[PDB]
Formats: sequence, structure tokens, C-alpha cells
Amino acid sequence: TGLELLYLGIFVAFWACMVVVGICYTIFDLGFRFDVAWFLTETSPFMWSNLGIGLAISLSVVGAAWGIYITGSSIIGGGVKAPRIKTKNLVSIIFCEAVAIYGIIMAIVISNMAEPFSATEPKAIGHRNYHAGYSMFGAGLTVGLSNLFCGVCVGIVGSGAALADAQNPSLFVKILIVEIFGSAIGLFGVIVAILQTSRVKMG
Amino acid sequence: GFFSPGIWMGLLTTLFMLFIFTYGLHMILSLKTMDRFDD
Amino acid sequence: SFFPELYFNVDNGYLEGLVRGLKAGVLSQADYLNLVQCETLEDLKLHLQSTDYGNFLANEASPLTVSVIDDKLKEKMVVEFRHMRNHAYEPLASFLDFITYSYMIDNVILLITGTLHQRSIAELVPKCHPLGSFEQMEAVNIAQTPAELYNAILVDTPLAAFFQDCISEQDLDEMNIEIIRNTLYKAYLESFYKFCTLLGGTTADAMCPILEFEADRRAFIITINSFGTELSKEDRAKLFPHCGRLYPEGLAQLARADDYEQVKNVADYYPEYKLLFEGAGSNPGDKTLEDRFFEHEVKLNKLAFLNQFHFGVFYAFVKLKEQECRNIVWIAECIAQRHRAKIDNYIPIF
Amino acid sequence: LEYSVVFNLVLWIMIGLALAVIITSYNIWNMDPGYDSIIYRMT
Amino acid sequence: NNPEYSSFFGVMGASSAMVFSAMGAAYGTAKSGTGIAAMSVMRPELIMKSIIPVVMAGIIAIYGLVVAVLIANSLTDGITLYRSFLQLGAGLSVGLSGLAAGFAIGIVGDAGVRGTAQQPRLFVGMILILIFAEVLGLYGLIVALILSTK
Amino acid sequence: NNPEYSSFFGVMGASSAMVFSAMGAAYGTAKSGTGIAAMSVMRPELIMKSIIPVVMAGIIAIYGLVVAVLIANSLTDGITLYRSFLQLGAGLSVGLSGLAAGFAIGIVGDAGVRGTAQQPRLFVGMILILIFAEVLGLYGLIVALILSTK
Amino acid sequence: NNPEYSSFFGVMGASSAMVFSAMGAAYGTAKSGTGIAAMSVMRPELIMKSIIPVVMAGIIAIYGLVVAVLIANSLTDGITLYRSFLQLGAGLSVGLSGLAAGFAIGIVGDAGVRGTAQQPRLFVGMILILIFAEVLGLYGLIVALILSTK
Amino acid sequence: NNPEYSSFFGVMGASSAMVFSAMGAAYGTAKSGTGIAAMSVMRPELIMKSIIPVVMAGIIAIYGLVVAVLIANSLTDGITLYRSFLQLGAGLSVGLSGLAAGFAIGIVGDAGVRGTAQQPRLFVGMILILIFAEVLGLYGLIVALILSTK
Amino acid sequence: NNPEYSSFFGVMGASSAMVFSAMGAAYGTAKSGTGIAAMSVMRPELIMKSIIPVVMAGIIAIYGLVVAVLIANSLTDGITLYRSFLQLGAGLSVGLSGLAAGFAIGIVGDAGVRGTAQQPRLFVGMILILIFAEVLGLYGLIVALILSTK
Amino acid sequence: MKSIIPVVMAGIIAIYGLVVAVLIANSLTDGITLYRSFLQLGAGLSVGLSGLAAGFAIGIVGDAGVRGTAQQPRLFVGMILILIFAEVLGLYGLIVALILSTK
Amino acid sequence: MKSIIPVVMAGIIAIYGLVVAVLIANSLTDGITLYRSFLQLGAGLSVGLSGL
Amino acid sequence: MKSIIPVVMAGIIAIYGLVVAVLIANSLTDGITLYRSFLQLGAGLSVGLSGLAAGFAIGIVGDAGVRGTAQQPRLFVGMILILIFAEVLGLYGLIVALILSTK
Amino acid sequence: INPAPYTVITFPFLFAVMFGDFGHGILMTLFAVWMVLRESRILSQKHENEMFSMVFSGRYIILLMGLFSIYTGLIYNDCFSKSLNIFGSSWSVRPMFTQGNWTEETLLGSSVLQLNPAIPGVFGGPYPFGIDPIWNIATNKLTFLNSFKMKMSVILGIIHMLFGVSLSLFNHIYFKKPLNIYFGFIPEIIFMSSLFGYLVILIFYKWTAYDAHSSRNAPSLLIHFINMFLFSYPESGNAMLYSGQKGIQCFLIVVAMLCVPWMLLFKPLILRHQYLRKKFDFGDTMVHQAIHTIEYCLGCISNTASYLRLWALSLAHAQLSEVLWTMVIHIGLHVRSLAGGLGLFFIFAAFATLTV
Repeated sequence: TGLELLYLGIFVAFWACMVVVGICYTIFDLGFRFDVAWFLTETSPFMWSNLGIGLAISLSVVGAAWGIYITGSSIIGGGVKAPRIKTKNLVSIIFCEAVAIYGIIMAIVISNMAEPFSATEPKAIGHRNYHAGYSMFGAGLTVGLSNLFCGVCVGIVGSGAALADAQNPSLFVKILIVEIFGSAIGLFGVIVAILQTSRVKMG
Repeated sequence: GFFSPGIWMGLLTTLFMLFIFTYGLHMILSLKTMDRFDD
Repeated sequence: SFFPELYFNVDNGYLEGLVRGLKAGVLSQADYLNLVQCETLEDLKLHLQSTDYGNFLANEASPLTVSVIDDKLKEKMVVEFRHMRNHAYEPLASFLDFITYSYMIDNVILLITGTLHQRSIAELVPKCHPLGSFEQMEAVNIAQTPAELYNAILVDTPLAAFFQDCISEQDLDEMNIEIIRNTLYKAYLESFYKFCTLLGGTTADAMCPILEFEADRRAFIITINSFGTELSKEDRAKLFPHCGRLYPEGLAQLARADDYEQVKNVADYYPEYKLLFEGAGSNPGDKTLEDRFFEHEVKLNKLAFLNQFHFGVFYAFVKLKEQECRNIVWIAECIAQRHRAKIDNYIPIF
Repeated sequence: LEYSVVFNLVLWIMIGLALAVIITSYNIWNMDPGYDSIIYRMT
Repeated sequence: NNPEYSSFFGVMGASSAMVFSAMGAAYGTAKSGTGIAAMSVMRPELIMKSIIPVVMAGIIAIYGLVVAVLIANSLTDGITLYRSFLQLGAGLSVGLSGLAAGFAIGIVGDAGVRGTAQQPRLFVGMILILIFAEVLGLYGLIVALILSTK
Repeated sequence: NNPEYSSFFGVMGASSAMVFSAMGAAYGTAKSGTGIAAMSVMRPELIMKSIIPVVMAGIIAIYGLVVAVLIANSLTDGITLYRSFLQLGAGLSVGLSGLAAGFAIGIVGDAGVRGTAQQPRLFVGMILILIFAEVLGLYGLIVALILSTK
Repeated sequence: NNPEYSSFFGVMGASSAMVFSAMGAAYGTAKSGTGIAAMSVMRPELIMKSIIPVVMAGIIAIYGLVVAVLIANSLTDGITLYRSFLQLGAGLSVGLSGLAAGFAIGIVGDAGVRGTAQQPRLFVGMILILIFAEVLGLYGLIVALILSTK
Repeated sequence: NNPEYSSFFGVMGASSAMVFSAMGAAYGTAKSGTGIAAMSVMRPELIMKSIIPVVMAGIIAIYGLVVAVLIANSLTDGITLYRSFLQLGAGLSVGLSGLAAGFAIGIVGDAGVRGTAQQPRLFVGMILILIFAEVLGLYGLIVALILSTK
Repeated sequence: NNPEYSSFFGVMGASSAMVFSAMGAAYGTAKSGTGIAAMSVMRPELIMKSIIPVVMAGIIAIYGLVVAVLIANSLTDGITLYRSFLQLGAGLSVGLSGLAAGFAIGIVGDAGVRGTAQQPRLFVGMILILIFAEVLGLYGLIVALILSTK
Repeated sequence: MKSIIPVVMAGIIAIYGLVVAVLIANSLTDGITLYRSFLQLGAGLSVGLSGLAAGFAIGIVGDAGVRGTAQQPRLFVGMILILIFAEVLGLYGLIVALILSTK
Repeated sequence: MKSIIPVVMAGIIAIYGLVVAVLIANSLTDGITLYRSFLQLGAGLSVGLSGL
Repeated sequence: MKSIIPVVMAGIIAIYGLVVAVLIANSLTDGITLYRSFLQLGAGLSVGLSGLAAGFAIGIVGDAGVRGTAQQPRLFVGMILILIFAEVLGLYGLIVALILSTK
Repeated sequence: INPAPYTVITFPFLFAVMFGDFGHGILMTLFAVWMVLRESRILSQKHENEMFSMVFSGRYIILLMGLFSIYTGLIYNDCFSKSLNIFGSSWSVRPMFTQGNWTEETLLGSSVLQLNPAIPGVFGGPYPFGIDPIWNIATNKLTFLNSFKMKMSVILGIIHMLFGVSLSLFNHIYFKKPLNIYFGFIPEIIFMSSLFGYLVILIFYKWTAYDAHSSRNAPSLLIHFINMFLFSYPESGNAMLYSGQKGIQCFLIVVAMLCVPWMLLFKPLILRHQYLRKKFDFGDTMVHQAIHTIEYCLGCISNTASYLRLWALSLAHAQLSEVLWTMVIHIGLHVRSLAGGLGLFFIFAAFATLTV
């Protein structure tokens, strides 16, 4: 159980160092050496586009995989004596690949707008692209984690559904309704993403 | 100043890479053997 | 907290599915009534064959007796328990190890008293209750020496931790075997409760109340039967597990109790046991107090099945299915002696 | 000049060595001599 | 004029508006669904009674989503950078308050599972406790609406 | 004269107020509500008698909201950069004081629920202790009422 | 000449003061209430002679708030960066002192209550512990007021 | 014109591509080997069947290797900072997707191998969940192949 | 004209390639050897049968050596900061590939050794599963060699 | 007496560390060209980490094989073989260290 | 009654810090030498940690 | 009497801690070219962590060996023999520390 | 062959170099002599202190230890961190140092030290025994002394293990094992010699072939050895000891490689050949000879490296004695006449206690 201790130590040291540096800078009235414009103007929007795409597919992949194994373990446990479970519970793994497609299609939506800049000086060059590629990043991480947790909930709910279906298969749809709700939350995520990528333009 | 702008994004990319890698390592360290067999 | 509901499935999904299926395979009150509608042991076998039970007396003696069905039920319990245990991982394996220690204690009690009175080990081997293992050497062939078996217990037998409190063979010879097992049982409950509390999740929530009730039950009946026998009051109080609502207060009134009504007064302060004592009218021809306790334990087991992310399900089916075996045995006894007027003296398993 | 790069490199190497030595110290601290054989006799 | 990069606050406003709220929603639904799977094992007649926590986790999702849609509608390039502060604050507020209401409705819900499993009478009371949590979610919503349109 | 980012502190003030108070109320409905679901199994008659800690968590939510909106309507673009500090501190204070009364209420109510189950005479004291917790909530509100208008 | 971060620091002083004081008082009330809920069953009659540690956690809250509001009323924009130091130090000192005092009150009150469940005479020594809990609270108060006047 | 340090993003992308997919394949082999070792004692006639997820984990490693070698071919020194970024994104995405697919394959493999140990009827379903996991891995490959040319 | 400190990243690549694979071998041999000491003690007829994981860990160590030595012997002062980064990526790639391969072969070897203690039929399939992990390490070596000579 | 070999192996790993340590130490000056010094750093890290791996392997395997040989004498030779393998790991590290010490 | 000794003693432990803190407050001023403030910090944290 | 054997030898780690510490407490000055300063840092941390290594090994091994001498008197010879290597390790640390303190 | 008679003399010498001091050797010879003079009384006396019995039983061991300790204290020129002056330090003429372009050097010397240069054309000459006492007071003594101590330790280790490898041949001769000679002692001893004897003669060759006239860009022992081992032969950067040495080094490495196959597989192959002629597991015996080769080679390398414990403990003692002098008996010396001696009394009491 030392790994969580290592993580706690890392986080504590990081946070304490940040606090100490911040209070020291405020104390000595340093002349905007903590320049936000320096942190930001030196940021390529290609980060924003590429990491939006990457997070959008990655988090969806992770959640869909999580639901996949959770349902797999549950169905395999429940089918020991009730093999009629597999007649019905595969809809959960279909929902997991739905969790995947929600992110993949939006990754394509972001990737359609991959363009160059041919601009070097940050000040007042590419003012629109700056907000555009950023917004691609925001929408990408949004839809990614959206599909992620949607897959998580669908999976563990399908686990409960399968272990209930072991003793009686008639109530499976009565349990599947909550999976429909989880899918709806994932759709909310996709909608926020499209509203964040409908007024953007690159290069 | 305190930093060279040419490598900040590189530092951030390395941070994300090591974050995912330590996730993977935390996962693989939970592995363990099998005990005595069934019959 | 967030620690549960995430890691549990990853390494116990199959075992949860299997135990839930075996739970669903229990025999309802309808099955018990069908068995009661037999009037013969052959019809009892047939009623067993209408479910997953039965079909084990095939290729055996035509005449049927209680011992045969008892042995078959015990063998089925042992086979399924070992089969499940073999496919397990360490967090669950320690749990099943505690479940096995609960009978290791009985077996070690059996083994001793066969050396103070010179008796072979091998003749005691079949007498040991199954799940006993004792596949570790140097507990076998001790040359009937108390020091030898004591060293074997300290070294090979995993109960050495509990035997850190029962030592030097002085308790082995002077002090009564029953009190030895009672003290070791108390220590084992303490260790089991502490290990459960270490796993502070759904498992802790499931098993803290059951063990609490179990210890409080034991202390109550300890005080009930101690009246008629020679026993120092302190030697009675030292057998009460501290992992109960009684320990902060109530154990002391039991320690100085003298008659049945005073024990009733102690139980009165706790409504959960007030209802059980009141239901325990002790009438000549009705249920008794321990039947009320068995009903309480069975309903708590049934309650434990409402959550999916706890190791308690395994303990739960073990207790419920051995209770089912006891019910089957009692119905068999009622059939054999032609006392069908007492067929309704078994606790259902819901 | 370019003190930032030197600062980054020295920070990285120092924290890496610190991480290695600390994890090795934690490892060697929690060794288990077995808790068996004569150790049984000594409990 | 508008300082460059000013819209970043508002876009994290939209994200943080919906993200944590949806965490909470899918947590509450998840866990109540497992408890109600146990219910489905032990008796089927209260299945209409079991839909209660889930739709309200959906309500948490709405609490997040309406604000997120508002921000994603107000997005543009030349933002004053003084409305976007309000956008960001509103977002993180409504998000994490949706997370709050989310795990609250979840834990109270699965407590209510067994509570109603053994005693049908406690259904009304546990609904009352549930309603309190979505009042908390609406609290999470309203300040976000105030700030995002201030 | 006042530099950019001056309005920034106040909005996190209002936010953090409502954030931490929401956490407190969520934990108040967390522990006590599950305690009800565990207790009232054997005593359904006190279903109406133990709603007090839950409504008290609601009141913590009210405190949070009131200070949050108070800061929300009192903020501006051309702020002196001192009022921003006052609002930030006030909001942080009242929010986490709501959180404080939150876990106090949660633990106290969870203990008092089954304490009333076993001995009904505990009702004389349980609500008194909850009143102490809400006194701490009022303490937070007092500091918020001084700092914000300062 | 007079900075704005001086006012920031003073406000955070008052904040942290009441913050940590509320933490301590809430924790103390939580542990004390659990102790009373444990003891109440076998000793129903001492429900009226058990509120004392709760009142004394209240006293720690008195200290926290009086310092917090006193520092709050002394806030201004024309600060020479010195009274801000004194205010920040005073506030954090009294705050964490109240936190520690409330922690001690909770643990000692729970333990003493559990001891008094069968030992009525322990009441006297329990008060003897309570007085030193208040001594720690008073020591939190003292230097904080001194600094607020420096 | 060509920004300095332009080459390290894409090589690290190809690294991550072969790294995390290799972790996934290791996960598959690790868990499925524990499976087969536990199994064949009882039923040694199904060893050939239990290699189904192992080849598929190898195929995940092939996905990662394919992307890594492609990116290795396409790198250069005269990068306008764009191609290297595309390579970075593609590589990291395929790597993490291989990791996910490999872990799912591994633990589903051991579980369904046990399911085949007892009930032979679960074997086709085991292959089912495995093919879905492999479809996930193939998504991981294909989207990265798109990104390296976008 | 070349950037300063350019060549250093390739040498760190060699060091990582070496050390990570060294860790992999040191673990792959250790747990397998404990398996041998626990299995052969009662079935010593399979001592020669179960040295394959040890040879495989040796192969991983040889991969580490060859890559590290290849990078170390290609070093120079006049690098354009573009060869060194590729060498770093190659080194990390092969090193951690050997690490994961070492873990996999060690655990699978112990599991299969005990399994063939129980059931001689495993032996060939056990070897096959070992081939899988070794070939994962080989894939890592492929990408590393493509990068080293780039 | 037969059980002391792994302790000698630990001594040999100490040799592996120390030889490179003193080789780096005596190859030092103040006005270095910053290239060879960096190479010495890399060599030191490599040899140290390899020696640490050898230490872990030799300790664990020495204990396991020692407790094994007492029951089944046939395990002693295999124990010795794995000790050789640990030494070979240390030597791998030493090889790269010596390459980096004169590049 | 007699068991109350360590608690009075615990109060004395807090005396050790409180009195020195009041002394620092007495010796604290806006226009400090940047070298008496130093000794104040040193003394304060030292006595605090010793009391802990 | 046998209990004192490992502890007198445990004192040597502290002796070594003094060896370079006093040497450098005497040989220090102000006008330092800043590189010998680095050398001394390296020497100090080297001998110190070697003290940690020797302390760890001596503690655990003297512990286990003195249990096994409390049972079997024959174990004493192996106890001393295995104890050798811990001070060999501390010696290696002091070797590198003196080289760096004098190079 | 009983190794005890050879140990009787080897072991004192190795303990002496591990305890290389004159005064301490004298003190513990006095201890041993007190054991020996009190032999009869101690023999007829019970001594429950088993430590006393164990040291007494090997009292003549202690006598040998101390005799060799005294001899090495003399050769190393050390006695409580002090060198012995026979006034033969005839190397550096100081007025002639002033004559050697050092005019008014003391004016700078008031703040610096001004190391003496090599080969001023006017210095030269050895010391009658051991090290010159001028190095006992020098700052470069650490660089000067420890280096040849290292090389010395290597030399002594090589000769000792040579002697052991000859004992193995004597065993082979006694027990009539021609396989253990053709494929055994002879190939392995030539394997060892073809590296280490060459190292020894190279060391002595440089020691007697390069002087301070060639100090600038002089050779290096370790660099040349690495050049040999790695088959790297740069044209420049390392002054070459003698012409044609590259081919000789290549031949020596090649024969060292050619020595492996003998112990590796030529003996078991002959065993199999003879067995087949007569008509015994080939694989097991092959593995046995494989581990024999591995243990021999790796043992040779590890021993050759680990003989530097000689150097290590010699330095440890020397520095410990120097510190003990610099801290304890140093502070007892003061300008004050009477108080100085009165303090010196107890200071040397503590000195003696800590020294022993």
C-alpha cells in the first residue's frame, strides 16, 4: 500500500512548492515574472487541436474498455448455472462500443479542421485560430471524459443487471432502463462538444 | 526569466506521458501469482 | 467510501456470480413442505432428487438411514467449498482461512485428549470434521507427547497466533478442554473482527453487525448455563468477546448475574435482544431461545445478500446452507421416529 | 545566460536520484525475515 | 480591445459546468442501479418505485447541461474577459455542485433500497430525503445562471 | 487605475462559498440519511421525528446561497481590488463553515438516530447538539456578513 | 506605498482564524455527540449533565469569531504592510489553536463520556480535563488579540 | 522558420505507441497465463482453445508496432513543428488504446477461461467479448493511422 | 552551430535501455527461481525442464546490452540535437519493453511451473506463452533499432 | 559452509560498483570539457542501478535456494546457476560503464 | 484526582510557547533590523517544535 | 557476552562517519574554487549512505544470526562470516569518500 | 596438501599490511609476550571468559601478527602517524631550491605554498628505507602514496593466488589426474598469466622507463590497459611505452581467448570419447565443467579486484592514526610551560585509552 503514499507525497510536495513560490513572488513584488501572457502566447494551438482529439478518443476508449471487462466478468460468473444470461446481456457490450463511437465520430469532427498557420509572431496574428483550436481542445476533453464515465456506469450497472438476470431473466429490461439513462448523459456530453465546435475555424 | 519558452510544451507533454505511464504501472503492480490449484 | 465498488469486481466477479447462483439454488419453504409430504426415507430421497440435491445415494446401499444423508450433505458442502476456495485470491483467501479456522478450533480440540489419554492419531483422522486438512506433517505421528503436538501447533498449524495465549501445556492438562476452546474461540473472533475492520468497505458493514450479534449471543448463553455448574464469575466474564455492544456496558451485569431473570433484565436494555427474549417464552413444547437466535442469524444472512461488493456473501451462504442441512436432518429425524407432530420445529431459510 | 535550462536539468536529475534512493530505502526498510521457524518459538 | 486568449475562461466554464455534474449523475445512477438489481432479485413489484433516484440523477445532468449549453452559446472570439470570469466561476460551481448532489442522491438512494426492501412505509421518507438533494442541485444551478448572465 | 484580474477574486469567493456549503449539505444528507435507512427498519414510527438534521443541512445550503448571491449582485468590472479580496475571504469563510456544520451534523445525526432507536430519551439532546452545529453555521454567516459589506 | 496584498493577507488571517476554529468546534461536537449517543442507553438520566463539552467547543468558537470579526472590523485600504502581518499571524494562530482545542475536546469528551457510562465519579476529573482544553483555547486567543493591538 | 526542438514530440509519440500497447499485451499474457496454468490440470483437452486471447494480445502489440514503425519512417529534421505534433497525437492515442484493449482482453480472458473450465457453453461468449475488445484495439490503430496523415 | 548539450539525450537513452531491461531480467529470473525452489523440491525430475524463463530473461538482458552498447559507441560531440532525441526514444522504448517482458515471463513461468507440477500437459503451451512475451520484447527492440540507426 | 556463495556474490557486486566508482573518481579534474564528465555521470547511474538489481536478485534467490537445498539437495546446483545469472547482470552493467568511461 | 498531573503538565507545555510568543510580540516592530525579526522566527519555531 | 559482538562492530559505522567529517571540518576554508567543494559533497553523501547500507545489513543480519545462535551454537561461525561483508561495504564507501576528499 | 604451514607466514604478513604501524605492533607484541610469559600460571587457572581462552590458544598467532606488524611499521615508515628520520632525506636541496630561480619566494609564500617542481636538474636521490619523511608532512602525500599502495596490493594478490594455483597442480600430481593437467592447471595458469604477468611487467616497465622529463603528456597505466581490453589503439593521445606493443597485446588477448575452450569442453569431450571407446551422463558433466570455468574466471577477476582491501584498510589505519594525532596529542602542545604539561598529562591519558 506504499503506492498511494508515494502519490500523496508527490502531491503534497508539489502543492507546498507552488504555495511557497507564490507567496515569495507576492512578497518581493516581482515584476510579472509570473507572466500569464508568457505562459500562454508561447502555446501552439496545435496542442489544443491534437490533445482535444487524443483525449476525446482516449477517455472514451478507457471507459468503453472498463464497461467491457466489468460486463465480461459478470456475465461469465452468472453463466455458470444460468447460461440463458447471454441471450440478453450482450446489449451492454453493444452500449460499450456505442461509448466508443460517441468519441470516435467527434474526433473526426475535430480532425476535419486540421490546418497550418504559417504565422510566427504571436501578437495579433491568428486571433481567431487561437480561440478556435483551444475550443477544439475543450470539446475534445469534454466528450472524452463524457464517454468515459458513461461507459463506466453502463458497465457496472450491467454487472448488477447480469447478476440479477442469473436467477430471473424477466426483469432484464427493467434493469436496462438505467443504462438508457447513462447513454443519455453521454449524449449530453456529445451535444456540449458540438456546441463548442460549431463556431471555430483554423488557419 | 525563469524558463525557456521553447520547452514548456515539451515539459507538459512529458508530464502527461508520465501520468499515463504511472497509471499503467500502478495497474501492473496489483498483479500477483496463483495459489494452490483446484484438484 | 470510494475505495469499494471499483476494485472488487476486477478480481471477484466470477466468484460473486457463482455464489449468487448457489444462493439462488436454495430450497424454499415449498421444497421443505414437499419433503415433509414423504412419510418415508425413500420418498425423502425422491424429493431430494426433484432438485439439485439427491442423485448421490445412487450406487449405494438400498436401505436409507440418517447417517447416509448427513454424510452426503456434508460431502457436498466440503466439495463445493474446497472447489470455490481453490479459485480465489489473497484478500478472499484470508477470509476463507478465517472461515476454516472456525472449524480448525474444533478439530484441534478433538486431537488433544487423544494424547493425554493415549490414542492413535490415525484413528482420530477420520473423526475430524471435514475441511480439517491437517496435511502438515509433525502434527501426525507425535509419539503421543503433549509437547510434540504443542510444538506442531506452534510451528505448522496456522493457529499459532491464537495459541500465543494458550501455551506451555499447563492449560492443556489442568484446565478444562471446553474452556480452552471457548478462549481460543473468543480470540479468533477478535482477530476476525479486526481483520474485517481493516477492510473498511461493504465487507465491514456486512460483517460487523453479524459478529457483534454472535458475540453478544454467546455471552448471554454463557451466563444462562453457567448458573448450574461450577464456574468462577471472572472465569465466565473472560470468555466474552469484546467486539460487541455489551463490552462498553452490559457485560458486567452478566458477570454478576445469578439467575435467568437477571440475564433477561440485562437483555432488556437492548431492544434487539428484548424481542428475542420475549419471543423465547421457554414454554414446554414451543421454540426456545437458541431457535430465536438462529432465526436472527438467518435473517441477517439474507440481509447480507442485498449488496454486491462484499466478501460477506460467501460466509452468508455457508451459514445458510449448513442451516439448510440441519433442517433436512431434523425433518429426517421427525420422519424416522414417526413424530410427525413435531415436523414444525425447524427454522426456514426463506 | 540560459540559466533556465541548467536549472531544469539540475532539478530533474536531483529529483530522479531522490526518487530512486527513497524508493530503495522504503523497500529495504520493510523486509520480512519470515516470521517462522525459531521466530515461532520466540513469539 | 479584447485581450487575446480571453475566451479560455468561458470555455472551461462550459466544460467545468457539465463535467463534474455528469460525474455525479452517472455515479448516482450507477450505484442505485446496483442496489435495485438486488431489489430485482428479491421482489419485483417495487420496480416502478425504484426509478426515483435515476431520473433525479438525470436532473443533475440537466443542471450541468443547461449551463454548459448557455456558455457554449455565448462563446465567441472577442470576449471582454470580464464576463468570462463569471462564466468560469459559474461553470465550476454548477459542475461540482452537480457532483455534490450526485453522490448524495446515490448514497441516500441505495440506503433507501434496503430500507424500502424490508419496510414499504419508509418509501415516502426516503423520497423526502432525496428531494432535499435535488434542491441542493438546483442551488448549484441558480448561482451559475446568475453569474453567467450578470 | 485598478489592474486587470481585479474582479477575479470575488467570483471565486461566491463560488467557493456555495461549493463548500454544498459539500457540507451533501455530507449531511450522506451520513444521517443512511443512518435513517439502517435504523428505521425496526422503528418506522420515528420517520417524521428525524428529518431535523436533513433540513438543517438544507439551511446550511441556504447560508451558502445567500452569501453567494450577495457577492454575485455586488461585483463589478471597475472594482477597487480590495473589495475583491473581501468577497474572496468572506465566501471562502462561509462556504467551509457550512462544510464544517455539514460534517458535524452528519456525524451527530448518524449517532443520534440509532441512539434514539435504543433509548428514545436521547431526543431531548440530539436536536440541541444539532443546534450547536447550526450555531457554527451562523458563525460562518456572521463573518460573511461583516467581510462582504466591509 | 500601501499595497493591496496587505489587505489580502489580513482578510485571509481573519478567514483562516474562523476557518480552523470552525473545523475544531465541528469535530469536537461530532465526537462528543457520538459519545453521548453511546452512553445514553444505559444512563438515560445524565442527558442533561452531558452537554458541557459541546458548550465548551462553543467557547472555542467564541474565541475564533471574536478574533475573526475584530480583525475584519480593522480592515482598511491604507495599510503600511505591518498591521497586515500582525492580523495574518493573529488569525492563523487563533484558528489552528481553536482547531487543536476542538480536537482535544472531541477526543477527551468522547472518552470521558464512555468512561462515565458506568462511573459517575469520573465527571469531576472530566471537568478537570475540560478546563485545560479551554486553557489551550485561551492561549489561541491571547497572542492573537495582542497582535491585533500591536 | 522551422521552430527549434521540433523533433522530440513525434519520436516520443512513436515511443508511447509501442510502449503502452506493449503494456496491454503484457497484461493479456500475464492474466491469460495464470488462467491456463490454473486450468489444464482438470481439463487438459482445451489448452489449444485458451490461446485465443493470447494471439489477440499479440495483435494489439502489432497495432502499436505498426504505428510506431510508420512514425519512425516519417520523421525528419526539417519539421515545421506540425508533422511532429500529428505524430505525437497519433502515437500516444494508439498506445493508450492498446493498453486498454490488452487489459480488457487479459482479465476477460482469465474469467471466460474459468467459465469454460466449468460450463463449456460460455466459450463462444468469451470469444464474443474478446472480439469486441479487439475491435476497440483496432479503433486505436485506425484513428492513429488517420492522425499521422491529417 | 549545433545546440548545446545535444548529445546527452542519446546517452541517457543508452542508460535507460540498459537499466530498465536489467530490472526486467532481475525480476523475471527471481520469481521464476523461487517457483523452481518451491516446485522442484518435491518433483525434482523437472529441474532441466523449467530453465526457459531464465534464458528468456537473459535474452532480454542481451537486448539491453546490444542497444546500450550500440548507442554508446555511436556517440560524438557534433550532434544537431536530432540524433540524440531519437536515441533517447529508442533507449527508453527497448528498456521498458524488456522490463514489461521480464515481469510477464517471470509470472507466467512461475505459474506454468506449478501448473506442470500438477499437470505435465502444460509444458509446451507454457513455452508458447513465454514466446509471446519474448516477442513483445522483440517488437520493442525492432522499433528501437529502427530509431537508433535513423 | 556451503551456504556462503551468495554472500560472496554480493561482495562481487560491491566490486562491480567500486571499480567503476574509483575509475570515475581518478578520472576527474576541474577544467573538464563537460562531455566526458556527463558520460561519467551516465556510466555511474547505469552501473549503480545494475548493481542494485544484482543485489535484489542475489538476496532473494540466495534465501530461496538456501531454504531449498536443505530439503531437496538437487536444488543447490540450480541455485548456483541463478547466482551466476545475477553476476552476469552485474557484468552487463559493468560493460556499459566501462564503455562510457573512455568514449 | 491524582491522575490529573500530566494534564496540568500539558498546560505547562503550552505555557512554554505562549510566554515566548508574548515576548516576541513585545519585541516586534515595523522598522526592525531584518536581524531581530530573524531571531524571533528562529526562537519561535524552535520552542514550538520542542513543545510538539 | 556474545550479545556485544555485533554492536562493537556497529560502532565502526559511526567511526567512519567521523573519519571524513572531522577531516573536512579541519580542512575547510573560504577561498574555495567551488569544485573541491563539489568533491567533498560527493564524498560526504557517499560515506553517509554507505553508513545507511552497513547499518541496515548489520541490524537485520546480526538480529537473525543472534536468534540462530540463541538456538544453535554452531551458527556463530556463519554469523561472524556473513557479518564480514557489511563492514566490507562500509569500507567501500569510505574508500570512495577518501578518494573524492583527496582528488 | 595442508595449507596451515603456508598460512603460518602468509596470514601474519597480510594482517601486518592490514595493520601497518610500528608502535601498535610493539604494544600488541608486548601483550602477546605477556600471554607467553604467563603461560604456566594461566594454564593452571580457570578463565570463564571464552574470549580470553580463544585469544590465548592462538597466542603464538598473535606473536607472529605482531612481529610482522613491527616489520611493516618500519617499512611503511609510520609510528603513531609519524615517520622515522634516519636523516637520509637527501632528495630536495632547499638552498639549491632558492638557487633554482626561486628568488624571494617567501614574499609570495606568506600566503601560498609553492609546490616543489619535478626534475629541476639539481634534485634526486632515494630514502634509505620506506618513504621519505618529507612526504609524511606533505599535502600531495595523498596522491603520491595511495597510488602505489593500490598497485602494490594488486602485485601481492597476484603472487598469492599464483601460489594457490600451483598448489592445485600439486594435488593433480599426487592423485594422478592427467586430465586435470592438460585441460586443467596448465591452460588456466597460462590464461591468468597472459593478462596479469603482462600487467606486472608493464607496471615495472613504466616505473623504470619513464621519468619527469616525460611527465608532460606521459603515458597512463589504466588507459593502456583499457586500450588492450577493448582492442582500441588510437594513434595519439597516449605516449607509447615501446614500439610494436599493439601486436604483442593483440597476441596476449588472443591466447587468453584461446585458453577458454580447454577447460570449457576439451576435457568432457575426451571423457565422452574414452567412454565411447570402452563401449556417464555427458550433459551433466559438461554442465559441471561449465560451472568450473565460470567460477574460476569470475573468481580470478573478483579476487584480483578485491585484493584492494589491502589498500583500503591500510589507508583507513593511516588516516585514523593521523586524525587521532591531529585532534588529541596535537592540542596538548602549547606555549604555556606548566599548565601545558599538566593538561598534557590527562590529554595523553585519554589519548592512550582511545588508542588502545
